[PDB]
Parts: sequence; C-alpha cells; structure tokens
Amino acid sequence: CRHFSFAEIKAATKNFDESRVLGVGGFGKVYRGEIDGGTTKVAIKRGNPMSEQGVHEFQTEIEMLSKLRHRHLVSLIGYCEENCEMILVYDYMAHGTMREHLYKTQNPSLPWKQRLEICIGAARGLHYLHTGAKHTIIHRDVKTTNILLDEKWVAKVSDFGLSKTGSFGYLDPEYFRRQQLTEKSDVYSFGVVLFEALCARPALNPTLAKEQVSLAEWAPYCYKKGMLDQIVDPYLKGKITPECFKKFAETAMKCVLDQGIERPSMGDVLWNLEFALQLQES
Amino acid sequence: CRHFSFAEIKAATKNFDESRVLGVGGFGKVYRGEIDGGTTKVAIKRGNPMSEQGVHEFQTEIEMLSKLRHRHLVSLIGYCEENCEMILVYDYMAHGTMREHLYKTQNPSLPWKQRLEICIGAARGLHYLHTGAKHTIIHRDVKTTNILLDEKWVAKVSDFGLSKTGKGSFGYLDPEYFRRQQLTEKSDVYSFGVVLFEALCARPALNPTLAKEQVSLAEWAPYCYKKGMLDQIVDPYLKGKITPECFKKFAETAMKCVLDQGIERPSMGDVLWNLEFALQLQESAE
Ligand SMILES: CC(=O)c1cnc2ccc(-c3cc(Cl)c(O)c(Cl)c3)nc2c1N[C@H]1CC[C@@H](CN(C)C)CC1
Ligand SMILES: CC(=O)c1cnc2ccc(-c3cc(Cl)c(O)c(Cl)c3)nc2c1N[C@H]1CC[C@@H](CN(C)C)CC1
Repeated sequence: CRHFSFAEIKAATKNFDESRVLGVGGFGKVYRGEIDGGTTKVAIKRGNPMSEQGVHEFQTEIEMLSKLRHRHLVSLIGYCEENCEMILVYDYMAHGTMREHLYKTQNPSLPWKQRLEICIGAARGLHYLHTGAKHTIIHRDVKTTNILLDEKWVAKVSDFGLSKTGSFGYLDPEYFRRQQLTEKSDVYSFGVVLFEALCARPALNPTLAKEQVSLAEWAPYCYKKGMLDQIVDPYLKGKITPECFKKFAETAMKCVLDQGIERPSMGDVLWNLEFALQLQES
Repeated sequence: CRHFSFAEIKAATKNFDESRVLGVGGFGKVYRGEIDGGTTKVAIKRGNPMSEQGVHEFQTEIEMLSKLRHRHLVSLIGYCEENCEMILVYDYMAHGTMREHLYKTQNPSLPWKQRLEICIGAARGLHYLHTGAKHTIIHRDVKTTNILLDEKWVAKVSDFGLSKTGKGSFGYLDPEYFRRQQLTEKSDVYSFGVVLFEALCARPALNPTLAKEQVSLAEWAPYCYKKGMLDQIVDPYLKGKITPECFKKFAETAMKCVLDQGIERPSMGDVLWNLEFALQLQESAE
C-alpha cells in the first residue's frame, strides 16, 4: 500500500483548492486530484485525526483495502498520515454515486439494463467480500452512496470504515433483536439498494405516511398487494419484461426478510440478478 | 510482490535438502520450507532458468499473481531471480493435489460432501479469474493437478504459467481450440467440466488404453448419462451416497460444461451456483 507525503497530496489537489472539492466524507472533504505526472486521476479524502472514530475508520479502510483486489471494489491507491493528517487516495469514479443517478438529481434517468448491470456489479463486489477473503468480510454500510460508478459506468463498492471480519433505512432490524454479526445484514441492505434502483426513491423518507416511510417495508407490502408496479420509477414503467420484473422483485423481497437465516446468500442474489437480466432479453 | 535473496531460500529449505523435496519434474523441484523466523510454512519451486518457456511461465505467474487476491487461489508469497536462479515461494498446501486424493494413490477416498466443497472452492477461484480481475483472465490449464488442497482441505487453483488476459492436459483441452476458434473463458469452463466428472468417477480424464469410446472422460461420461448408466461408472466409494436430486444437478452441470461449442457452455458463475445448489440438494434430503 503506497505511502504519499503531505506535499504530494497538496500538489495533487492544487493545495486543497475549493474548486477541486467533490463533497464531504465522514470526517473531512473529498477532492479531485492527479498523481504521477498528471497521468492518474484520483479522489482524495482528507479526514480528522482528532476523532477517535475517524482514526478507527481510517485504519480499518487501510487494513481492509490493502489486502483486497476486485474489479467491483474501489481501489485504495494509498494513504498519507504525515503532518497529523489522515488522507486516503482512491481511483477516480467519474460518475459519482449510484444514488445521484437515481433521484434528487438533474442527472438523466438510467436505462433499465444499465441499472441491472450496476446492481450486478455491486453484487459481485459484495459476493467477493463474503467468499473471497481469508475470512468473511461484512461491509456493514451498504447503500446507494457507497456504490460508485467509474467512467465506463462500472459499479464499485466503497467506504470500508465500518467493516468487520450504520445508515437509517438500511439497518438490519434483526440486528437490534438478535445482536448477531452476519453477512446477511449486508444482504438486507443490498435488498434496499435493489428497491431503490427500481423505485427511484430514498430508503427512508420520514415525511411520508407511516406505511411508506421505510422502503424496505413499503416495497414488499406493495408487491404482495399486487401494486409494486405502481411505485416503480415512472421512467421504468413499461420497460421491464414481466419475467424480469418478477425475478428482480422476488430477489429483493427475499433480501429484506425479517430473519437473516431466511435471506439468500449474495452468490444466490448475484445469480438471480444475472438471470433477471437474461429474462429481460428473452 | 516480495523479493527473496538466495540466502533466504537456501536457509528456508536447509540448502535444498532432499528430505524437503515435495515433488520433482520438468517444472523443476518443489521443496517444503519455512520463512519469517519459522512462522510461515511455504512451498518453494526452483525452476530451470535455461528453458525459454520456463522463463516465460515464471514471468507470467509473477505478472498475474502479484495483482490478484482470492481465498481460492494459491498465494504467491514472493520470488527470487538472483544468482541466475528462478524461484517462486507459495503458501504451503498441506494436502497436495486434488488428483492424488481421487485415484492412483494410497490416500483414502474423499467423502462426497468434501468433493463437492472442493469443486465449489475451485469454481469460486475460476469465477474470480473470469469476473474479478481488471480484465478476464483465462487460466488455460485447469485440471486436477492444478487444484491444491490446504491443511483445512480448502481448494485453491494453482499454476498460472499458461494463463492469458482476454498432470496430463490432453484430456482437458477444449476441442474448439483445435478448430482455431478465438480462445475464451469458456475453455476454462470445459476443462472444469472434466474435473467435475473426475471428481465423480475417480478415473483419469484421458486413459489411452481403454476401449475407444471410453478413452476421453469428457465424451464417455455424457454418453453414459444419456444412456441412463452414469451411475455405473461413478467412483465405487460414492455408490448409494449421492441423493437423486444432487446427482442429477451435478451431472447436468458437468454435461453442460463439456458441450462442443463454447457459446453453449455456462459461465463459471452459473456452474458455481449450480454446484452450491447441488450441495443443498444433498444436504436437504440427506
Ligand atoms: C464526485 C466524484 O466524482 C467522485 C469520484 N471518485 C471518487 C472516488 C472515491 C470517493 C470516495 C468518497 C468517500 Cl466520502 C469515501 O468515504 C470513499 Cl471510501 C470514497 N469519492 C469519489 C467521488 N465523490 C464522492 C463525493 C461525495 C461522497 C458521499 N456524499 C456524502 C454523497 C461520495 C462520492
Ligand atoms: C506435496 C505438497 O505438500 C505441496 C504443498 N504445497 C504446495 C504449494 C504449492 C505447490 C506448487 C507446485 C508447483 Cl510444481 C507449482 O507449479 C505451483 Cl504453481 C505450486 N505445490 C505444493 C505441494 N506439492 C507440489 C509438488 C508436486 C507438483 C507436481 N504436480 C503433481 C504436477 C505439484 C504439487
């Protein structure tokens, strides 16, 4: 894992210029930068060493991402810990978050096949976390702002600060009851992501009618009452084949079951999403 | 990727002591060793730097394995090319090859669930090669001697010397390759299908002494399945131990893998899912 000096980061970001700011992470700001003679675009997250939690999440990202390698995970290029700084350097994800292409945005709507391919890419990343490392890795914070899109629209999981070997609307309700650490909690959060891709609304909207506040509760309720199609993204109305719609909906439904033991594995989710894409074509 | 000096390897192997030789062949010789104050046990392949292809395969393994990280791939700990040597250091795979637990061995036969879990693990490694690296990696030499087993019987794919970005190997060769078609990851699927049939039948992929229709397992086993007699060529240890639903799922998957035309073959993700489903179909009925 590559070590940057503070001067290299300052150079890459043009001295943390305001016009390079891309947004804010948990404990600081994110900048567009370039390294290695301007040959490599990067994103650079500047954190907060005076936060106990910020330090813990910094070290957790480095411990995780310095040993993982997968097409559908955002790559950690390096870090900087000089000058009482905690800075992380990532590959540049030119199209930002999944979420900003779904709603509350001026970005155009995504075609259905592209949405399905994004969900498949994210599922491949999560499947790798659950089956491809030494031990199961539980992300703990899967959500549409933690799935980023590169210039080819390839989806990649980010934000490993809370990983182990939360966010309102994605929290596994069974955790507060059984208090067990399980990769099925990631499955639950990913089910919410699936419904977000389909319905193009936030996982949690506290202004709504009680029954609608949580997408994880509302979407299954609608599907079983035969009216999921009534809360689908208006852009997608009429664009999903019946067999694809059924397979996608059933998969997302199973992800958000009350009881982690009844939820599918991510490998099962991934296979069913690939099957759904085939059924969109046939 | 870690760089070893010749002194480190000489020390790790007790100067290539012959009581540490794990294997010997055209690849070179493989030794058991220990590194880092004796905290990490390793296998050390000392190859021949005068062979042109030996150097090519050395460089290719280093290319590939330095960038990949997966539980079901043998880890490359490091290499050494000092002193005109050509040495690779691997995590130790205490139970050796999958082939030496199937046949022509004094080793006990593998329980059926254990063979399925081994096939699933190898499938996970191949699936990673096909979908997890920056570009598709085609292993090109999947076979039962290139699936190694660690102390916990975890299966891991080895030997990337022939791999490309996209231990007899005759019985595993994709026939569509002899028709000069463009090579794809479906050639790995084909070879893996042969592995599945070996796991089931516990005989070589290619036996040149047999009746002509039995020589190639990739031809013989589908033939027997379609004639309703696959269960007659199953490993005798497995007779009566596979549930009907598991047997059918496993055999159908293997048969799709060895179809003549790659475009008709399943992806490795499809194979993997169907093997996990086969295992569940074994466990639910018992
Ligand atoms: C906008 C853009 O082009 C871009 C390009 N490449 C990136 C590469 C990595 C990360 C990244 C950001 C944060 Cl806050 C992280 O914690 C991690 Cl682990 C990675 N972000 C970007 C990135 N933008 C960030 C900026 C906003 C941030 C979340 N907001 C709260 C909504 C996430 C997305
Ligand atoms: C026996 C034992 O305990 C052991 C333990 N750990 C290992 C770890 C790695 C490798 C390995 C060997 C070769 Cl020749 C390779 O090319 C590669 Cl990539 C890895 N081999 C072993 C290994 N044995 C080797 C020695 C025989 C060799 C020849 N095959 C039958 C054909 C393959 C297996």
